[PDB]
Parts: sequence; structure tokens; C-alpha cells
Amino acid sequence: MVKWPEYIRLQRQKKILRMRLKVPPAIAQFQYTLDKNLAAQAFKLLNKYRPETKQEKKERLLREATAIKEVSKKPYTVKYGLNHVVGLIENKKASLVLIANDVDPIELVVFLPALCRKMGIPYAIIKGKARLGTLVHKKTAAVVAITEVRSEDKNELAKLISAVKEGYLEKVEDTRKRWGGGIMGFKAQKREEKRKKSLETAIK
Amino acid sequence: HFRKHWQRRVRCHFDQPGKKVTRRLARRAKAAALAPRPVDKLRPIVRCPTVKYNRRTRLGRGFTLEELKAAGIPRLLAPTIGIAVDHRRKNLSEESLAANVQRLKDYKARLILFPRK
Amino acid sequence: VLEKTKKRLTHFPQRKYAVKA
Amino acid sequence: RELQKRKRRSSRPTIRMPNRRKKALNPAGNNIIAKSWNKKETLSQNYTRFGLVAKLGKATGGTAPGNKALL
Amino acid sequence: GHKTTRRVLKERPSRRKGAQSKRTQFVRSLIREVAGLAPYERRVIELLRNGKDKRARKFSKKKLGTFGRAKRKCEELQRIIAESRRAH
Amino acid sequence: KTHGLCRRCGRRSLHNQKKVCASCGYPAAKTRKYNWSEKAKRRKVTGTGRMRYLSTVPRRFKNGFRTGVPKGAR
Amino acid sequence: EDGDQLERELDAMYEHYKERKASQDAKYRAKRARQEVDDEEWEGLSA
Amino acid sequence: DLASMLPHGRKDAKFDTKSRLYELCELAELYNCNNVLFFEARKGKDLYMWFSKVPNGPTVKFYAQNLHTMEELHFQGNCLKGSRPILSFDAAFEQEPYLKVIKELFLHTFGVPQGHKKSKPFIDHVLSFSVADGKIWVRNYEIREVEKVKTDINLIEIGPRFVLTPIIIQEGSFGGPILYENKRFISP
Amino acid sequence: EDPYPDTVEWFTSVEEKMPLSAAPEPKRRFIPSKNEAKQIMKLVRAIREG
Amino acid sequence: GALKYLEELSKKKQSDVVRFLLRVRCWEYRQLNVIHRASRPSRPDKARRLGYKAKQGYVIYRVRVRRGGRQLKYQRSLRATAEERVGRRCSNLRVLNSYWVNQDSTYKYYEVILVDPNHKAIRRDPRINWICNPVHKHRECRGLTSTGKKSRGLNKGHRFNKTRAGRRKTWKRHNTLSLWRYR
RNA sequence: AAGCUCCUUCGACGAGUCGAGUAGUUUGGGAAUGCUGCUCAAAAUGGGAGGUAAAUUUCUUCUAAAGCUAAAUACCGGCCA
RNA sequence: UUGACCUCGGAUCAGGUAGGAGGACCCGCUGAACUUAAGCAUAUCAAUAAGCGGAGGAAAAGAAACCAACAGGGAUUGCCCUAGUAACGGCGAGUGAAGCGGCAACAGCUCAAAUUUGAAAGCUGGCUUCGGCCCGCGUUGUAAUUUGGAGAGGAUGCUUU
Ligand SMILES: [Zn+2]
Repeated sequence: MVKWPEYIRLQRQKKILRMRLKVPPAIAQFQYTLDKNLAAQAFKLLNKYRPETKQEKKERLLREATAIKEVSKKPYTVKYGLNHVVGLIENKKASLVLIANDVDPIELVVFLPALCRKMGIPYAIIKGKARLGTLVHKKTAAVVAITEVRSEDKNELAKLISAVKEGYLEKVEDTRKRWGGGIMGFKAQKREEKRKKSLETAIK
Repeated sequence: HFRKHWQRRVRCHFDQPGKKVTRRLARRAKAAALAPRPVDKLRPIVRCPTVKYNRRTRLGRGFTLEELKAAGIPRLLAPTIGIAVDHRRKNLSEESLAANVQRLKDYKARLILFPRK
Repeated sequence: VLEKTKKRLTHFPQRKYAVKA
Repeated sequence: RELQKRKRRSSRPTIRMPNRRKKALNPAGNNIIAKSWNKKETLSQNYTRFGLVAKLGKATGGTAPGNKALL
Repeated sequence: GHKTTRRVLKERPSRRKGAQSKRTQFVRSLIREVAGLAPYERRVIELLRNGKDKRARKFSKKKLGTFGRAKRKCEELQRIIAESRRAH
Repeated sequence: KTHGLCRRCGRRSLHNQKKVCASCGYPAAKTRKYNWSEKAKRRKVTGTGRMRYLSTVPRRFKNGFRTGVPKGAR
Repeated sequence: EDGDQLERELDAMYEHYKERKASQDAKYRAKRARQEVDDEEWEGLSA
Repeated sequence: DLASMLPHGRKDAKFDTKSRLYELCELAELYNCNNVLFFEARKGKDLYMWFSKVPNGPTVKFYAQNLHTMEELHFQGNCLKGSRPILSFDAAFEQEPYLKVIKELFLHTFGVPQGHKKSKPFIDHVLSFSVADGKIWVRNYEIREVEKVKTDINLIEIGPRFVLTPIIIQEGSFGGPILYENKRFISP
Repeated sequence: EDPYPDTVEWFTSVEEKMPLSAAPEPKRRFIPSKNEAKQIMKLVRAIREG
Repeated sequence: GALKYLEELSKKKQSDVVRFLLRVRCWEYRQLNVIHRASRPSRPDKARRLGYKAKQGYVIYRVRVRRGGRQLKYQRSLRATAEERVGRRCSNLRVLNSYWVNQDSTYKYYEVILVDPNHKAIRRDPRINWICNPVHKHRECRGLTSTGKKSRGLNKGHRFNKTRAGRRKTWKRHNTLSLWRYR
């Protein structure tokens, strides 16, 4: 019949392999992600603590330069960068951690849920490294973390932490220690009975 | 003992005087570059390793950090004022430490230092 | 040249000296 | 060999190379060493006349009777 | 030999090259937990749980190549068993 | 005849069937050369031809590859 | 949701690749023409 | 050669020099062996043989030199692989008290037990230990039988030829108090 | 045997209450930004020079 | 800290996670070309410690190399062959250094870090302007990479007498007859 | 911006790499002299190499698997003399 | 419906770069035979010649996972002796180093491993009135600080641009 291009065929075969292969727990827990409402609430507190764009930073710097031509509180923002966030987690300065589910290579993040659990910091897995990326002003963020917030948002951050902790970490504790994968469909199972009825009947 | 091709690997030193003149002119050129300064850096006195040669001293590579401190010469300034520094050598003996500090003090006494610019 | 090398050359530059006879 | 023969046979001029040296052989400038340096004297001779030491190392041979520059 | 006055030298960090980094130890333990075990380590774990400890040690030798390495691997896996038991 | 005019080297050395020059090997980018024939190497070494540009290089090196015109010219 | 249609399409494409790469020899074609099919593929009707 | 002559033995590869002489004992426990014959080479030039009964005592150290192993084409003799040998010892081995401790261990090492299932059923060789200098000389001989003239035993050397000089006997597997010191050992 | 066994948390089951690093905090984490001060000074010099 | 976490995870290779990832990638690389470009290092910690930066001028190439021997054994490794092939492909770049990524049973896989010497950022930045210098053309061909040094035995000690400071140079120095003017 | 000094504070160092088995090749060099391929495959008061009969494997000396660097050295070819 | 991210492509898109020659010396891959000696065989020729790949004015090597057993040395390179010694060889034909010591020259350094986190402070372009405008790269990490005979952070007082 028709012939697909090589890269399209390769990526669809990668889909089939990801759905078919039995996945180790450290990647199955990445397959488990959170939901629409919790993601939306996260990005509401977070969008208030988004970094300053480059134009805004230049405009601010020009403002103080002009002021000196013719005394501030500590800025609070969403902390991003893999090494920086890992350092914050290790030093227990992070209050919340959000990890993108689709970082390839995966090894960059595959230990992050375990590190967060060991250090006791609430963590969650978000669908979309491009979305964590849009909070910061970059194309992709593998991880973002909330360290401290303003007094106007302390209660909101605490309630978000409680909600994410319960409604995601309890389900993840129920199913994170087990293997993933094994979503064999009709064709896969039929091939399985074909293989067994061709193998164990008479000969090997 | 000529089983190999010594004829294609033979070397004749007809350029011995020419190389000597070249070396002497090289020592003259570095003296022209480093005019008031000597054309060599100060070297410490060390003991030869082997028991065959252990009763005679020679010139080592560079001065050690603790003897440099004892003589009172800063580490970052010693290569600047023309003293070789060796971070690998260790004293292990008050005799060598004292002899090298005496040498550095003699250099201190005989040295002329120009005040920057 | 690197900034660290520039700092080192700025604060410890090769001095002129003579050794007496 | 063929290149040199072609050079000798052709009318293109020979490119005589000036005796350029990478390093200057004598002190220059308007300082004491340059204004007291004798270009016809040797290194040890000049440093003996100046009163300065030219080598802090061990002597590798016998010096002139009046040499005082090889400590 | 000759009589020279002995001197005591300062501590060498290159001599301190031996790793006592508690943070490196933490990283190693967490990575062990995250990654899991090789098939031969799983076999050694099964043998150690069943009590074949001399067999485990022999198989560890056959897979690694040295008595000391086999001993260290067996000790590491026994500590993993103990930690799993006290965690369960 | 098994050897025609090679365009790269100019000799009557082009096997018509193989289409490869026996002297320089025209289809190959490299010019055929073997260390067991010093005579052939010295027949086709540099200096046996016209030397259009390599002959003019040394004067520019002697004057320092400078660009411009002498002051007060034209 | 389980990628069933995609799995069937990819399997069919790989099988077609196999048959053409095998039938570009004509000895495989002769063997296919001569060899007889089995009955454990027709099984299911009554037996 | 020694391992081939020993059927109740297990050959074991390089031992770490930074390891422990009693880690030798745990290794022997690992392999369920009650005797240890350890080869320790110094500078790649000199041999040292530690004979031991593990775990509790006693243990001797020999300096081993003057080696002439097998596959040296001047012996002309052979024997079955694993057959029980005849152990020949010396009157000095029975007289000196330390030579008596070394005889017992060499019996326990080269014993080749009677009912062992890897040993050969027939006897054809003799392993002889002799004391001439302050050293122990070991020889291995085939017993060839020749019909008498109107059978008689003849001996042809078959195997390794090495010289051992005793250094220490320790009470304990690879440690404990020193019971004997050569005090005349000239180290290479 | 179990080919794909569940992980037993023998290390993450215990929670540590202290940071890994005992290194002291620098002054810069408490004082305003010196780099931003340099940038503002460069901008002020540029505005002075027009 | 992610770099040490990755270093330990790479140390533990037959662990389940690394084995699974290596299997899937080995499949993906077999589906891909023999030599192809990478985007991002699959081993960022190894690339960084070997000298990879995320600058305009650094590129990765993954190369497949057939494993085995010629009973003759090739004195150059499969790692050096991969570097030489990647250089012949990208003749305009300098091969900085290569590292292992997958092995299967028929081919070994290597990611080669290469640097563009003609890029303005590379030329202006020190620490790499040395590779901008012309003496470093085809280090992989002259054996000047880490694999080349290892194969040449460029180590100091009594175990490397015949190979350090150049094997052929040492042989020539030992086989020259030196005759002086006064003999 | 930089150097030193002090300390009731810290101190991170290179993995299919070592190493074991094996085949080839190479060296004066089975403690395999080095290298390559192949199967297995590491450690953290660690690892490498030496010393030593001295009584246990004590002592001595360095940090591999990342990188740059002039000079003294070679030169039957290039510009000349 | 729309818009990002990732991957893979197109362009006679803008700017660059590689080929070939030379190869005396230099760095690698591959690699003989004639000859000599020995019952025979390994060996020797030779880790050479031929073939292939890659640079420069020098190349390479190079700042100890070194040498040593010292009362210690202290990156690399080359000359002298070491020395026809040690070692390996039917202890044949033979092959054949190195430490020390005297000398020539001497020069030291850069990264990965830590969070700038009170502010990506870094850099490629192309539009310029040459003064600064945007596009982008980049957090899966570009600057500064640090590189284990170290260092960092605080404190403290002098000294340098
Ligand atoms: Zn032609």
C-alpha cells in the first residue's frame, strides 16, 4: 500500500514501543501525571511569580539608573534550572517542585521524584516541558520550584502544597513502586496466543 | 654489530661549533631581553638520591613553599623576582630547609628590586 | 586572555631586578 | 633540484632575503644598560663591567681571569 | 644511615583523595535505590536471602574477578537486604 | 589503441576500456605517485612547469604581504 | 487509546516489506508457489 | 605440577597482596579446604610457600628456590594423575621437633586419602623429602619394576625439583606467636 | 522468581531533616545584587556620556 | 547535583533503568543512519566532563561501528575508527573527543563531540582557540585524541620505555650511530 | 577588582574505565613490556606502582580513565646566504 | 478551531569551511622478502622497505596514578657516560633498555565535578547616522569564583591596580 516517511514511521514505532514495553518504576511514575484542575491552580500561583522578561529587566535597570542620575525588598520568583533546583532540593529551600514528564534523556529527572521524597519536599509531575518553559521565558524547563512567596500568597502556596500532596502523592504512593507498561491490545494478545500455540504444542 | 642500516641512520656532528655559536647568541639575546636581570632563575641546593651519590649536593628544580615562606618571599612574587618554585619537592629535613633558607637569604641580601614603573 | 590570567598579570607582573656581583 | 634549475634558467629575479633575526642580539632603549652596553663585548664581559651577575647557576667551565659574572 | 632531624609535613589533600564525602555517599545510595540491580546482583540477592552465602560469594568471584571485590559486593547486597527488611 | 590523450597530464596514456590514465590516474582526484619511482616523482614534481603563482609568493613574503600603495603616488 | 489500529498498520507494513524483500529473489517466489498451506489456519469452522 | 599431583585439591588464582593472611583463612573456609598451600612471589623472582592448617594451627613459611618443574625434557619418568604416592621422610624429620611439625603438615598436604574417588587405584610413584643442608630437598620418582635375573625396583625422576629453606613456624592459621625462626636465612 | 519486582524503598523510606550541605551561606544571598549594581553603573555612565 | 546523579547512574549500567534505556536507544540507533547528528548529548554529564558546552559551535555525532576483529587484531580501537569516520564526514570541524553510548552484539555506538573552529564564538572564547589553531587539524587521524594517546602508550614510567615520546622516534634515536669530530 | 593572615564553618576530584579470563601482535621485559579484539565486569579511611623473611602481608611514593602549552631536539624539501 | 515544544526536511537563502599539491624532517595504520645462524623449528633482516591516512616550521611529548629506598629527587625534550650492564634468548645466531650522575633549555596552566539564585551578569547575527536597535543561542546551563602539595565562606588588617 502507501509508504510512510522514515522519521514519521520511527516516531510512531516509538509510540508503540512505549505503550508495549514493561516500564521500570522510575519511569512508570513519570507516566503517572496530575490533572487539569491541579495543573491550572499551580500555574495561577506560579504565573504571579514568573521571571522578569529581558525587556522588563532592561527597563527596570534604566529606571534605577535614571533615579541615581536625578532600598528594595528581596525579589521572589519561580526557581528553574536543573542543577539549581537540585541544589535547592538538597538544601531544603524548595517548598514545591514540578517536574516535566517528557525530558529526553530521562536520566536528567529520573531521580528527581526520589530525591524530593527523601528530602520531604512536595513534588508533582506536569505534562509538558514546553509549559513549565513558558512560565520562565524559555523554550523548555525540565523542572521549576517554589522556594518562598510573598505574604499575600503564603496561604495560597500552603493550600496548593496541601492539595497537590494529598491528591497526587497519595495516588502515586499507591501506584509508583510497581512496573508500568503492559497495555497489550487485541492484535498483541492474538499474536501472543499465536506464538504460544506455535511454541509449546510440539517442538522448540 | 652492523646488521641494520646504520648507513641510512648515521649522524655526523660537523655543526658542533655552529651550534655552540647559536647557543651563545641565544644566551646573548635573552640577556638583551632581560637586560639588568640575570639570564637564569635561582635554583635551590638538593641532595642526590642514590646512596652512591648521596654525599654530594647539586642544583634542584625549584624552591619549596615552606622554605620560601621561612625566608620571607611570597609565592606569587618569587617567580616574578626570579626564583624558581617547586610545589612537588618536600623538605623532610631541617638540614635541607635551613640550607635553602640560607640560600634565599643570600639572594635577598644581594638582590636589587626596581620600584615597579 | 582569560580574566583570571589578566588579574594575575595585573597584580603580579614580571618585575625588573638586578643581582649584585 | 628541478625548481632550482628552472630558477637558474629563467629571467625572473632572485629574491635575496635580508638577514632578519627573530630576537635582537643587543639591548636597546634609553636606559642605563642600553647606554652602557658594548656591542663588541660578550655577555659575561658586559656584566662584569656593570657589576652584576649573569648566571645564578653552577659554572660549566673555567672563566676568564677577570670574570665576576658567573656566580 | 645518616642522622638528620626529622620534620613533620603538612596534610596532603592528594593523600586525602580517599572519598569521605557524605554527600557522595547519599548520592550513591539514592542512585542504587532508583536504578535497581543487575541480573547477577539479583542472583546474589536470591542466594543471600536463601542462605547460600558461600555460593553467593563464589558466584560473585566468578562474575567480578577478585576476592576483595566479591567480599565488598556481598557486603553491599547484605546491607541492602538489611535496609529492605527494616524498611518493610 | 588502448591509450588516448589524458586531459589532466597530456600523455597518450588513457586506456579506452578502463578509462583510467596509466600515468596520473585522471578520474581519481589524487595524482598517481609512488615512492618506488624517484625518477617519475622528479619528472612530475613542482618546479618542472610554469610556476604561475608559487613563483610570485616569495616576494610578497619578503615584503611582508603588505597591502596599499606608497605614500605620495599616482 | 491502546494504539491497536496503529499496531495493525505497522505490522502490515513490516509484513509487506518482508514479502517484497523475500520475493525479489524468485527462489522464494518458487517456494511460495509450490508449498502448500496448512489446516491449523482454516481451523475454527467446525474443527 | 603440585596441583596435578594433588587430587584432593583446588587451584586458585592470584591473591591480593594488600589483603589479609587470615583472609586466606576465610577464603579456604569458602572453598571448604582444611589445608592451604600458598605461593607468594617477591619481586617476580623469589618464591615463598606457606603451608597451613586452617583455622587454628600450625603454619610454616619456606623460601622456595632452585626450581626445575615438569615439561623439562630430561626427567624420563611419569606417574598416574592422582594416584596415591609413597611419602619418604628423613631421620632428621623424626628427630628435630620442628621438622616433625613440618612432616605432619606435608603428610596432611600430600596425603591423597585412601578412599578418595578422584585417586587412581594403582601406586607408581614416591615423593621424597630429604634434609642435607639447612634446607629440605623434594624429589618425585617413578617406581619401575624390572624382572629379576635368574621383581626389583628402580627409580626414575618424574617431576618437580625444588629446594625449600624454613623461615618461621607460627602457632595459628597465619599468625600467632613465632615458634621457630631460622636465624641463619640469607635473603636474596 | 518475580521477573519485575516492586521496588522496596530502603533509603527513601527514611526522611532526613537536615540539608546535605553544611557549607555557610554567602553574604550575597542576603545583600542586594552587586552585579545589578555594576549594570546600573554602566547605564549611568552611558547616560552621562549621552 | 544532577551531574553526579547521572555519573552514578552511568556507573551502574546493568541496572534495570539503564538496561531498558540502552535497549530502546540501541533499537532507535539501528533504525537511524550509520553516522548521524545529535541535537543533545544522550550522556550530558560525560559530554560535559569531556568538554562539551551548549554554545554555537559544539555539535554531537553518533556513529555506529561494526565490532570484532580482522585472528588479526587491529591496533587502533573501534573508538578511533568512529572518530576518523566522523571527521571524514564533517571535514570542516575538529574532533574534540568521543565517548561510548550503546554496544548491542554487532556494533558499538559512540557520540563524538566536535567543535567548529571557524565560528566567531569559538574563536573569541579562549580554552578553545587552541583548537582554532592550525596545528590541530585531524587529531583523530594523527592519534592525538584520548584513544590515540592510550593506543600510543603516552604514559610515564618504566612500563612505557619504548613507546613514550614516540615509539618510532625512540627506535630511530636508539638506532642512530652518532659520530663526533673528535673520536 | 586582587594578594596574604585567622578559623566554635565547609572542602565537591574524570566507568563498559580499572580489573579477571582469553586470542593476536609487540618489547630487553608473564609482577603479562605495551596495545588491540572478545566474554564478565568494580571501589570509596578508595585506587595505582614499588619496598620488605622479619611476622603481616605493617612501610614508601603518586592520583589514571578530560584538556592546553614556548625552549633546548630533527630536517636529502621552501626563500636565501 | 488556534498556538507553542520536540524531531526530520527544502531553498541558486546570508556568511564560512574541506578536498588537491608537497611530504627532507614529523604523527599514526598496515606490513614483507633477500641475507645470517642453528639436526629441525623459533629467531635475524625488521616493529625495516613498499602501500594508506594526517600536520608544521618544527612535529611529537609534556607538567607524575613518575623516579626511587635516598640525608632524597621532582613536567617534557636532546647530548655524554651509564652500557654492550640488567633482562630475554639451544643463556645459539644474537637481541638489548632504564634510574642515578654531568650538561643544553627550563614555564606553567585550563576544565567536569558546588546555586549568581538578591536578579544569564554570557554569546552568534544583521539594521545602523557607529551611539546602540532589535532577531536569536542558551537553564537538558552561557559568564565570574575554584582545579587536591589545592580551594571555598566569613572575619580581620595591611598591601596592589
Ligand atoms: Zn593522465
